Amino acid sequence: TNHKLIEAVTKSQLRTDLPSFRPGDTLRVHVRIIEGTRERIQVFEGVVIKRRGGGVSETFTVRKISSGVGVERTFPLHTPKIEKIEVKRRGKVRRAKLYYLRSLRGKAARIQEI
Amino acid sequence: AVPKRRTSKTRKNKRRTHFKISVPGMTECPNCGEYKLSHRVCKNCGS
Amino acid sequence: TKGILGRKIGMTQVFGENGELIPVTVVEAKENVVLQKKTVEVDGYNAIQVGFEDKKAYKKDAKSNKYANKPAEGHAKKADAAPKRFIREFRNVDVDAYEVGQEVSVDTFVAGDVIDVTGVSKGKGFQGAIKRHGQSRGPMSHGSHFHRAPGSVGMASDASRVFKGQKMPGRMGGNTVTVQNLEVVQVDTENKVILVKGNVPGPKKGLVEIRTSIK
Amino acid sequence: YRKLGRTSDQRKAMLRDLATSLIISERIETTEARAKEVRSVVEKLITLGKKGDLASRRNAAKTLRNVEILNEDETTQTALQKLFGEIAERYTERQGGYTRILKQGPRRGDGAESVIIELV
Amino acid sequence: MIQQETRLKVADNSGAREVLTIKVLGGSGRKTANIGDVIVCTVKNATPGGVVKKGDVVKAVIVRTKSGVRRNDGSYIKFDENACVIIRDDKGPRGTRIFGPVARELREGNFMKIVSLAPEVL
RNA sequence: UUGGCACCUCGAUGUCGGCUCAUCGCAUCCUGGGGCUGUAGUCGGUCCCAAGGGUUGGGCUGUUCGCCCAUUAAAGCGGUACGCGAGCUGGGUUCAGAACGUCGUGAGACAGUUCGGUCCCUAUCCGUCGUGGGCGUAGGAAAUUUGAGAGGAGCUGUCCUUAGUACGGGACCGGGAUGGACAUACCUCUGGUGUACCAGUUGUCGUGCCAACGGCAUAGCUGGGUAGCUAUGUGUGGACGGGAUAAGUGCUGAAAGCAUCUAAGCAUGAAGCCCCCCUCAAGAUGAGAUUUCCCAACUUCGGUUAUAAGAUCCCUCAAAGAUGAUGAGGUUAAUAGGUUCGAGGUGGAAGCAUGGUGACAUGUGGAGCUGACGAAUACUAAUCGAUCGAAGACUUAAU
Repeated sequence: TNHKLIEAVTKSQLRTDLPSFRPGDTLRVHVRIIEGTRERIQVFEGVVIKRRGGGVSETFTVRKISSGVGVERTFPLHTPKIEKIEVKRRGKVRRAKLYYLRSLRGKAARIQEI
Repeated sequence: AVPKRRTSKTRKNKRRTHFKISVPGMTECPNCGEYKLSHRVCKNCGS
Repeated sequence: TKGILGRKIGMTQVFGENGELIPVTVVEAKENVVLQKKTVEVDGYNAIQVGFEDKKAYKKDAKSNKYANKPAEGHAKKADAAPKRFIREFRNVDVDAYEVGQEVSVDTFVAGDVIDVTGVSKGKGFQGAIKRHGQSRGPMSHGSHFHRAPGSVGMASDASRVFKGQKMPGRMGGNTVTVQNLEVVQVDTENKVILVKGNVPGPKKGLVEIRTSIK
Repeated sequence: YRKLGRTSDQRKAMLRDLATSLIISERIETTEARAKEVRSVVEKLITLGKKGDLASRRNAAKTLRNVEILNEDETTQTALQKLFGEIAERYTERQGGYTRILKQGPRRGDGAESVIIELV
Repeated sequence: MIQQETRLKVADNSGAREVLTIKVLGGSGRKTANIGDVIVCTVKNATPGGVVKKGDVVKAVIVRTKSGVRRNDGSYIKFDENACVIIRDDKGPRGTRIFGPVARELREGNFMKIVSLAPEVL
């Protein structure tokens, strides 16, 4: 970080209604789906498995199993398409990136709560 | 990969135009009498 | 019309309308002052010289391009301004809406204006024929001795020589590139910065010129 | 950083040797390239010595070698002890500097610019 | 990134169980294709019965891929394996049911029939 | 093309196909204009003008050949030692081994088939791609004029509004944006790498035992990863009109009182087009170019003097780099290194305390450590110097 301009010209795009969470926690994102003309709200329940970036480029990933197939989403932390986020479970991991959950399946991919 | 014709004394002496050494800095000393290199350790230590 | 000189800071992202991500490039441009006004009855073409960065004034023993006097000083003394670091010319703007000593601000541009950025490239030094030009390599196995090297450079007996521009290895980098049809996301007057949608050529802390796209 | 025409392990070994030899006599003479690489390694060791906490002691033993210095009146002490001893006391009000480089003349065998690195 | 000689798993009850990409329609020189792209493949593994037999040349549309597509809002969505659905000539499913989730990029490809039978659409 | 002749090469002009990279033509495969049809609308038979760009992945026969599968706007024909082996392969042709069939009394022959079988060279000259030194202009620093040169140019598919009415399914007509291939710039995002960053763990050796730590085992192995470099990632481009033009369609109109695009004349008309437009390097001994600003005693300006954000030499460096060159700096100083913070990365240090028979929990604590990123601070180093240096003359006009 050389000068304090990049963080000064993007200080009006950051959010302040976001809760604190760490990789391994179960979240419930409320994405704002926009179809033909009607605006609905789709809920996506999963477990954070990544958290990189810094400032207005921060991003997070949530993994979940739909109908036997694993799905992964990734939206910018400060995105206006996210109604609100709410932590519902606090997991206990030993790393920062859980990439070993992509091969696990069944009761082997179970995370213990603190 | 082998010379087609032998080189003459003219062409050989023309290629050795930039092949030479250059005079160094040689900074004068304030109290020693002898000379020394610039930014060096001696009685002058440059000037 | 509407010309200005700025410095490339870095690259960030800004969310626009309908939550759409937009990658932008922060360009700082301040202390822009006209230095001269070329006419057609004294030079044969209308243009205006503009400065950019400032520097220290009068100095004696100074073996560095940062602070001294004489030549540059005098030319900068003609108008009411201090010595400039960079100087350029613009023959696309009107020479009747400016005055020797005016302060070119960043309020001339408005969000939604198409502009053309111009600047030198980074530089990779001596590069090969597989990097400089998009060429393919030979088999990596099957008893092959041809990898990242060029192929033939000519024919045979007929025209026994190499035509100009055979695309061979050499230094590739420092080149003047000009991206066209860009966009001004938002302009800030507090920090005097401009947000261009996309990426301009050149490295960090580099000189870049902005001009209103002709097309 | 520089590689000094050596392997990752070889380079790591040489650096440790030079540092230990610059704390034994506090005045060694070598090449310029190596003098501009050991100047940012012995400076970090002195910083650890200024702390004087147990943590630093273990952190300073991951670079310093095992040697035996001989002082006056038949007095012996390991380099580590000397680093956390007089050396630590000497520099306690100076924040930065420590080492100093002095350019010299070229060598005879080859044209290598030799220098002299000593502690201020 | 589905290209030539790529085996995908059928996600419907049309009789097929595994197909092999033969060509990616879209233009001359086209190399790879993503979700919402039509491709010509051949049945390599079928189930006893059904309407599609082994060694048949049919057309299908990708619905899931390991390398997920990127949204215009800056969002991503990758799956666990590649899958497709044997369609007809008027973008109509040859089966009657769909298994697993389906991408929301099929709505812009005029695939209402296939998007109105998928259990989940994200 | 298969041949005819035997003029260059037998003190060697050493090679069929494929690979890499190219250039040129037009007897036009695709896109563009037209004309006539025994030319229903779509669409296409033929003919004329037109060369600017673009012309795909596989299976197989031994392959130049060909046949097939699936695409595409299209999968055109040629020339350059049947382009290219001091750029690559060696499959084919192929040399010593060995089978089979026919032929021969036999050694063996066969434009029969089959398995196996060493492709040498440190670039002198011209040529090409980059990059400097020296002088010249009668010049010290900037900023430029530029038509001489190079590059790039016209591909698709839907939507939807007079009606899907003419024509008997399906037309040319102004005109926001979606794609494919290709070109160019960049690292915010998704990834890759990241051998002086952090963590886990196996064997063995060394400081009495055990530890902590260090050495070696591909970086010992495994999971992540900053800066930088990167594509499969993110942006932009190819538009536009202008001027003559080709085939052609015309309007007037004459050396047969008619006619006639013609001998004058006036129009219109192509991916035409090299022109213009757009992008890039560029003072051109046809000493050239131009503008703004800065610079004087010697002593008959003989240079005895010499000055100029005027040049170096030397030194700290990186947005630059093979070396030189270019750029950021040299004490009136933040150029590098430290030192104190910060960003990001790893993921909970040591000590102490408690819990447990023990392996191990837990708390003090988003703890501790951190190469290249950044800010602040002269603590170390860029120190006394030395050298080299614009042009103003003639002649002859007008002043």
